[PDB]
Amino acid sequence: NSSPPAVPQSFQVAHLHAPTTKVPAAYAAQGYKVLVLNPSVAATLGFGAYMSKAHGSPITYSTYGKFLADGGCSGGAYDIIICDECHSTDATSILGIGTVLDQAETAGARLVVLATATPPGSVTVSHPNIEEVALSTTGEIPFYGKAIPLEVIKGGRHLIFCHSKKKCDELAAKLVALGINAVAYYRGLDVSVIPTNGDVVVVSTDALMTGDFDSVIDCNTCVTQTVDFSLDPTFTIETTTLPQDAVSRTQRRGRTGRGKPGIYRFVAPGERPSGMFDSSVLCECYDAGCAWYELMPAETTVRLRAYMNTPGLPVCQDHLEFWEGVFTGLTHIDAHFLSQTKQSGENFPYLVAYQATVCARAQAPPPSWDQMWKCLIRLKPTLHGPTPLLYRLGAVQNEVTLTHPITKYIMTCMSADLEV
Amino acid sequence: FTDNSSPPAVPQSFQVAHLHAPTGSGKSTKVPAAYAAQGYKVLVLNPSVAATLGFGAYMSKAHGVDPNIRTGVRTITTGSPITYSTYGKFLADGGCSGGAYDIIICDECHSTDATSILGIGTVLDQAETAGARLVVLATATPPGSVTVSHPNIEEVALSTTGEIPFYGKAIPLEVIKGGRHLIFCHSKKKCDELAAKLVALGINAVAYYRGLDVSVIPDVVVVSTDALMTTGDFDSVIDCNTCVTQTVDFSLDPTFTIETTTLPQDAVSRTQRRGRTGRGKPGIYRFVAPGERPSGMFDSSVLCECYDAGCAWYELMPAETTVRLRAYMNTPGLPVCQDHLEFWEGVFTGLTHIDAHFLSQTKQSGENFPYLVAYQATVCARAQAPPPSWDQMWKCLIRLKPTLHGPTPLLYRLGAVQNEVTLTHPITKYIMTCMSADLEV
Ligand SMILES: C#Cc1cccc(Cn2cc(CC(=O)O)c3ccccc32)c1
Ligand SMILES: [Ca+2]
Ligand SMILES: [Ca+2]
Repeated sequence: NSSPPAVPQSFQVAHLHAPTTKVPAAYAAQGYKVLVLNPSVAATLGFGAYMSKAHGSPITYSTYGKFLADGGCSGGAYDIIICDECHSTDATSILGIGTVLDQAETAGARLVVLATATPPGSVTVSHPNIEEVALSTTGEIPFYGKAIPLEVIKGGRHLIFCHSKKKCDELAAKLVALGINAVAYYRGLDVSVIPTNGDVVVVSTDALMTGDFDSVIDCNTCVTQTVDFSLDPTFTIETTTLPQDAVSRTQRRGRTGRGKPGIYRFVAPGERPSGMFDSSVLCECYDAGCAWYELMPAETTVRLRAYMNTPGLPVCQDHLEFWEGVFTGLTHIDAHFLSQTKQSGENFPYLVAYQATVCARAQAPPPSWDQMWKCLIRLKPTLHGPTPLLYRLGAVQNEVTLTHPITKYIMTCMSADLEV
Repeated sequence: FTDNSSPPAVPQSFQVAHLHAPTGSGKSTKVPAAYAAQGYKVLVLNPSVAATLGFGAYMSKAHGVDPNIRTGVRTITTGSPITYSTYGKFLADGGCSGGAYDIIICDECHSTDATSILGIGTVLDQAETAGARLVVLATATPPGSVTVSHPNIEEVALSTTGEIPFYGKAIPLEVIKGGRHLIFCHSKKKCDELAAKLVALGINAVAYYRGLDVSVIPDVVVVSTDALMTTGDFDSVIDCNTCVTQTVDFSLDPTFTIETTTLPQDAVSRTQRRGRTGRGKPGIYRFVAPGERPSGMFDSSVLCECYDAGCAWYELMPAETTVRLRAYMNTPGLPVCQDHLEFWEGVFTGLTHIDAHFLSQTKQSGENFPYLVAYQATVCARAQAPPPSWDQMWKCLIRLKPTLHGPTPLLYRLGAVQNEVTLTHPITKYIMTCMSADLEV
């Protein structure tokens, strides 16, 4: 829907399909208490005040993460809850939105607005300020099957997106050897980008989020987390390289043509339509419900079910029964290990710590000694033998045994809860 | 590349045009007729054999125009300026033969079966050289499309309250007897669980999947997969909203696996299942899930199939297939996939000296990857080793008795593997090297 919903007389959930702050102000004029939720409340530009800044109330600005950590809706705090950027498919956004949908009516809200500039099926649209030119096979620098001519990046400031750190390092090196002032950027860095202007080409992943560029060169692919039901013995959380989607393409292209005209150069003309996410995100939600939010798996199900019963939101395979059953069987986790995996910012702190629990309780070693398995560096009492492998969270370098009862439990959940 | 809601005028020099229009608006009939009327010769390409034959028959009856009809099974030549062909038959004919057509309409250009992708890629690569003035990429559902409401169809979410356990939800008995009803499941099997557990009921209901053809009453409830094509009166449709699709897994055990996966349905699927009601008589649509994948992506396994058919049916060197597929991928406004052209070209280029007779058989069998099947069977026979299983797939080896000594030299996984295997065959190692060479991160 193109325009802001009128407040209904009984509770309803509406959609606001915006174009690319004013809408909350309106409801607040009508005397309504408004909660706005975003992934983050830092300024969109990356520069500016926080959205939560006072004197700029009947309008509260928070995040899905804080909302979840606060425990959801309070029993009568708001009339209207705005779930902004409701296309976001990170775990926190999905669980937080699911929670709003499940709780808002009971907490006495009259309206939930699911707002986004990018609803399901959206595609990138032409930008008036940005000329788009396909890469050809001609040029000195090989780039994902096409080529970059040295001329279009010699002099000026340019941004090149690659899908991985390695390709970034690799590409930067070839440019440096041809005289280009090339800086590689990825997570684990900052500052190395020459701000003074002066010629540069930044070769980056999507870690970058401030200065401005004459052109953007896009590989048009991105790395994503996926779950594989691989039966070796159970499932695997891994990464796939996929074609980018419309938000990614729009976001990357958007680093140029701010003010002055810009150029966007691409490897592929197309994108994935926005609007699906992977079952591994569901797994993340249950993990986070158990590790962070003191949510029983069934309480997590209720919130996620509310999500999936709601039309116009990103879609995913219905694996709630499966994942709820998996985490239900993961009992007697070692509390110390969980603290440690939480503390270190592991992706699946509950799963990592639970695998650790099973290792230590059977005095067996981790699937590896990658720093994921850090909490177990009691390496010598442990070292003895095959790993009781529950599931694959990374590459395995130890000998394994597939016979632990938890392993059989998960396999049984797989055969029973996953559709044929 | 130009975007159109109506038939683009024939330009003076070559042009690729996109036609996004309701498919009742005679994309396949009114549009080529209007071009013919202007003096052009027009080729109309469709994925379906039945559709191609059906446009010919509609033009004859409704307009007394007898088009040329070209399909695998059946070829008719009247000399009409209108030709209807399947993409597959178009490819068998060598693609664009010089000077034959002024206008080529790639109808249902959203289609992602192999014949459409290789066929459209071939048109985009060859048309201008062959003297065509215009290529029209025609679909009702371009990339990114979502289902829109149907004026004649009321849509009602299924609740969990009901006598009928249906994909985590419930069908209340009251909404399906009497009247005429169609129910979509995703596999053969649960077309039964639903069917059987349905005359503890009252029925007239029966389950169609692949092997049946027509048992349908024209008071009923039909429970079927997608194989029932778009017949006979329904007051309602009820949709499990999931589908089975083919995918490739780079499983490194030793190489890759062709397998299937259950996914949320996409929009072309939803619209189409829903479409079998509200055909004049207003209909009700009941769904398990309010959501759908937007249309416009396909799996790398379809690329594999293109190269496979290129070698098996169309005598295309893998490098030739690549050129056609590259033209598809370089063209804006089409379904996208992972860029695995180098990898699959590489794979098939290494597969030499296939047993011609094994290939003949897998082709006549209608197996899915006749080339890959016949090739695995080729290396089995030459190593005197048995097939990966004794599935119907491997029946060209059905004079087994000498070729059983030990392990299967496994090149790739096309199904379940029941025999013991070895992983050291040079062709296996070759594929493994191509994986390192051409697949990312
Ligand atoms: C790409 C591709 C591909 C995939 C499967 C089967 C086929 C074979 N195939 C299909 C058709 C379509 C048809 O039967 O008309 C065809 C026509 C002539 C020769 C071969 C034909 C091609
Ligand atoms: Ca798999
Ligand atoms: Ca796998």
